[PDB]
Amino acid sequence: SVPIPGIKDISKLKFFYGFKYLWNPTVYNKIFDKLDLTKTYKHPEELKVLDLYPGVGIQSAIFYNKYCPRQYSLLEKRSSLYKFLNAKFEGSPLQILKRDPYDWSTYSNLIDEERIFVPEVQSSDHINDKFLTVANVTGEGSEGLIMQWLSCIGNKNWLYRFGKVKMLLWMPSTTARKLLARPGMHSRSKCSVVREAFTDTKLIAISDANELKGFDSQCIEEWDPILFSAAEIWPTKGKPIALVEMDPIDFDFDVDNWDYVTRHLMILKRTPLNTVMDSLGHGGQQYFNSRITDKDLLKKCPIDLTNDEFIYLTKLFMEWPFKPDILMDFVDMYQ
Amino acid sequence: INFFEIYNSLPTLEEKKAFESALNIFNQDRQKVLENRATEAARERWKHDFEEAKARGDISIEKNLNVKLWKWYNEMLPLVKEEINHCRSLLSEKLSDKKGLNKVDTNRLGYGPYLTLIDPGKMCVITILELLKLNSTGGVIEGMRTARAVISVGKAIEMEFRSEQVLKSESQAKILWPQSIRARIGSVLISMLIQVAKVSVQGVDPVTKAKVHGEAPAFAHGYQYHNGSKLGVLKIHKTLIRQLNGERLIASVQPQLLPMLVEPKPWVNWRSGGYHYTQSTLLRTKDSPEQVAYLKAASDNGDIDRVYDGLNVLGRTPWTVNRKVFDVVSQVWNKGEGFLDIPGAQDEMVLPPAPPKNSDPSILRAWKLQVKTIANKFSSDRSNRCDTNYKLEIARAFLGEKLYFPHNLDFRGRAYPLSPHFNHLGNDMSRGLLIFWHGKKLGPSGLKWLKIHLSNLFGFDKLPLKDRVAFTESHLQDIKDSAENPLTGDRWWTTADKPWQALATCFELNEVMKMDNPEEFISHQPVHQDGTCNGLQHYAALGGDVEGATQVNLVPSDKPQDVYAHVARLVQKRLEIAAEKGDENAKILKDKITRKVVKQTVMTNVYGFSKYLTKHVFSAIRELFHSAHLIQDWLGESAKRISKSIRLDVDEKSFKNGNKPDFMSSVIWTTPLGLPIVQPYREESKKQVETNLQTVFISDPFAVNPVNARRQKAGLPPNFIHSLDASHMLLSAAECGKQGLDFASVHDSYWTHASDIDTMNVVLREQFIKLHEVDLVLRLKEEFDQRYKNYVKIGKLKRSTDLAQKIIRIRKDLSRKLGRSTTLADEIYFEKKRQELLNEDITDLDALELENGNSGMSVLLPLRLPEIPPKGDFDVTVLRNSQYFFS
DNA sequence: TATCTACCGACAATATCAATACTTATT
DNA sequence: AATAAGTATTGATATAAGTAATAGATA
Repeated sequence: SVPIPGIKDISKLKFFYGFKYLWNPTVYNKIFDKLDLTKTYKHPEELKVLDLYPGVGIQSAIFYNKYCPRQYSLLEKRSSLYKFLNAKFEGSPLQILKRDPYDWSTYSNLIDEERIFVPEVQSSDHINDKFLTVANVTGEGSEGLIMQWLSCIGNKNWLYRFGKVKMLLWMPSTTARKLLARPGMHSRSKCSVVREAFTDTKLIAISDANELKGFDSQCIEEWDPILFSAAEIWPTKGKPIALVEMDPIDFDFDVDNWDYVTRHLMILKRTPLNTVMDSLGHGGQQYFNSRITDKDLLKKCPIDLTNDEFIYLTKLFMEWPFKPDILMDFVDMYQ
Repeated sequence: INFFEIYNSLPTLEEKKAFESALNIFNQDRQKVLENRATEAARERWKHDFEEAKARGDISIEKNLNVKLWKWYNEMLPLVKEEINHCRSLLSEKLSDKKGLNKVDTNRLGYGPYLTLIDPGKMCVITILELLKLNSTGGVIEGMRTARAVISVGKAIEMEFRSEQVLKSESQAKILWPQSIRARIGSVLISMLIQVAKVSVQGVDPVTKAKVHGEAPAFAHGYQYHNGSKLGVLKIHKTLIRQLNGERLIASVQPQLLPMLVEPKPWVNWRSGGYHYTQSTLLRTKDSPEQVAYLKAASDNGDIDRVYDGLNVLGRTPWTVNRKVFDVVSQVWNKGEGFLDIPGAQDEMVLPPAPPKNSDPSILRAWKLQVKTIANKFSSDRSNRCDTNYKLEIARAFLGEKLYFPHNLDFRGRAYPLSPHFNHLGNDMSRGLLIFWHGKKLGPSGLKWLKIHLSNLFGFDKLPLKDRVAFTESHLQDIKDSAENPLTGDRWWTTADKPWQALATCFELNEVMKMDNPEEFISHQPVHQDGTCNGLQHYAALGGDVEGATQVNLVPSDKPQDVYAHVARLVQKRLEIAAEKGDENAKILKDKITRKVVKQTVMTNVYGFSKYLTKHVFSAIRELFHSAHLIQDWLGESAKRISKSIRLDVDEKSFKNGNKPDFMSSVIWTTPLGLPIVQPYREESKKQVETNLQTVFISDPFAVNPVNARRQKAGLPPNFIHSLDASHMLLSAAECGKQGLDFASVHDSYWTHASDIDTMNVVLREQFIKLHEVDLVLRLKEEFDQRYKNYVKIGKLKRSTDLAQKIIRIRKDLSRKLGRSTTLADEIYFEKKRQELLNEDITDLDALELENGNSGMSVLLPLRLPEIPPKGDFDVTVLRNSQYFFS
């Protein structure tokens, strides 16, 4: 029974680097009822949780008191936040570690070298039921971290080498709107195509009622996200935050060529395919016109393309005898 | 034939003068051919190649690219003249109405009048050439940036039109197109070139592995994300890259500015001089309008006559390619292995095996970085090899004849040769290739100077002249081996600091050694004489420093003293004490520190895991030259004050914010020779102008721009020192040219014959005196006080007050009648201009009295430059005897 | 006093999209 | 004489994805 920190304690913490942490226990009860984690984690008494950016550490205490896992590793580096977490959760079955979530080495050292946190590798058909990852990447500047972690799902090399590890990610509402955009919407970019190809992702809770107007109406009906006020986020200044449950899925395309094609097509996400295929290589439009026998697809802008059409285009790209080199796509600045 | 051999053959000087006189006449026609415009030369050459090849047959030989270019031109010309016709079909409509909202409304009506100004074939040749020149630039791997390309093509068309206009005006006896029109015109032309340029390419399909061929566009317009911000690029097909990075590139893209074969036209005004037919300006930099405006005014006054004298002596020196060195470099080039600086021919880049995709992100990131490094090195070597081949082609063409390099000035005033590709101011190989056309008997002094020259080249210039001569004598057998067998032997010359020049001098010395009487031998080899860090010598002279002057050899000494070594010793002691203190940064890096690192940091300072080195080197140099540090502080402070000053007349209600005036004043000063210098550090404001291919993020140079105060302050000291260096060089060049010396200056070094060095040395010292007998910091402060007289500065209220005449100056309250006091009227008028709290008139005048009795407010001080630092006593005229002043 | 926090300049370019000013088309 | 409409133009934001770089006074 880890003692949960309240609003009294977490008000003395002056620095947060820009991160916002929900502190209301009732909203956490609603969220953990909505997730019903005991449906995918049948034996919670053996689950291993890796908490990145725990911050105030209320979600962690509530998770432990509700499910009582086997090992709960809190990777908190921030000085004042580490001080609070280690002064409040001393002697408790939580594991507070002072290691930077951002650094890649942190995982390699912890999982492999120090062996403090050792997950269980599982197959790639079901969600890993012995390893669950939780993260609060809420800082307005720490958006590249989410994208890198999504790329890791495609590469199966960071933590997704232990199977299909489910992630519970707090993130700005603008980030969740970028990711959860559906074909043709306004916020549809390559991050959303990456999410669509690699993940099955639901919006579990949002911190503003006037933010849900940026998501898909049908998707908002299916998800039914919990709504709570900004009076329960502690740092009461910044933008709204959004909780996102993210389960990896299977994919059978070439991630390198798909990355190239998707990144170069979503530049001109409003130009029809009649004229946007020359940005891929020399003679790209002639080739993709002689090849695409669906003369209707040739009219859809890359913002209207689903992921399956993107995989189709990368399949055509990899059959192109004169395709460019996807390695020499950088800008040589030493020049 | 080899004209140089015939010239050397002639026994008597009168006969040589007669032959040279004949040579000028015979070379006039060839010079006219050399100055042929790019459009005419390129079109004639590739068309001729295509016509000849058609008869010979089709093959992928040296002229294959020329044939492709002529085909592209022929099938692109109809497109552009059809565009012109379609522009005229609506340009005579005279009715601007609700028309096609994109293709004719604003775009075609805008550039319509600009396509007609020049014939279409010229535009086709210009776009083809200007895209070929931009291969592998701007960071793109095998292409260019689209903004640079569209602007280069539009600007080349503008320059061709204005050249045509100048020629028409001389024969019969917008103005400057905006950036938007340049961009739009260039994009329109390159679009057509993109859509007619085809190249045949091979490839092996993955589904069937059948070797298949097909046509593909030679250029493509795409984008690339760099650091998360897309830029549009134009990629060139690899089939074309093989021929752009090829030995025959010079045939396709010839160099318009080559060394002339006839004496350059003397500079008589800023716009006339140099090339006989090509017309060139007196300033290399055309980006800044203000610099050209001041240069034009100064030229009109005629006060830069001394600058012309120096430039004309610098330009009238005849050179000739060093055939002996040329053969060795040509042999090494043909061999293909990597030599001292030559990279060595490489077919394709070899990348290390890719790591498994499942490897953790750090491993992948490292691999990506390594791939970037390998690609950068490969592109670097290809660029270097191409530049070398181009330079050797120019050298081979001019091997027999005598060539002259006309010179130009930069904003600071440094002189640069007009011909960029091949000149004596380039790399070590380029310097080695060139030698003086005129041969002067060595004499007693010359032999010693040639030996000391070789010693200097090998890097032993610290030692006294006797030691340097001793070194050459001791290595006489090595010199013989290097000259007799340049490559098959031990290659001792390769170990030299400047190997190509060392080889050239080795050849010269070897010839001398075979002569019973060395003095009779006539040497064409130029000998380089330079002072150790010219800037420090100037700082010492301006300051009057005594401790500093000794280090720079201002005061005569038996043993030459080098600043670099003394500062290195001091900073070494400083690091030693730092290490004793307890920091490990000094200890780990003590061994690594060498003379070169100090030479580079000191050179940058005076001319522009460890951070201890930069601070310590600056601290040591500051202590060594305290007066110089004081002058640098004064220059920086003056630049900052000028940057914050606001001109009274230019201030009006035009400002976007009434209380936030823009700062448009840039430091401007006059060189002792009279050349005006205008620091061009403005704040660019870029915008997306719409073109056919894309919207390019370009900046307008005509747009007046607030001055970049930070760069102004960081640039006064180095630019002032560069101006003094250029002044000393132009004075000594004028004097040497008057005395009859062939003077060549490579900014740091002054070159002449070995038999003239002594002579030149005298001149050098003398001109230094003639430059520093007058207090230059004081003259600069007086010029600043005159030019920045009626300016006003914005000031905060966090520091103390300096004087007691501001409180009445800002008000302009006192009656000013019966005298022209419209300045009082003008200063008050500016306050009217400044937008104080007013609907009425006297509300900011009576407020400052509470500030005059202060209260925090952005006050209007008068611009007052500080007083010059105390000048340490040092008679510069003791320099007439320092035999190591320049050495 | 000895690590904690702050200085975003290379978002050193460009596509797209919402908001702000400059012509109008009937009664 | 209305009253909505349009467009021409400008300013904002997102883009990719190891986060370059320094200190700064303070906990």
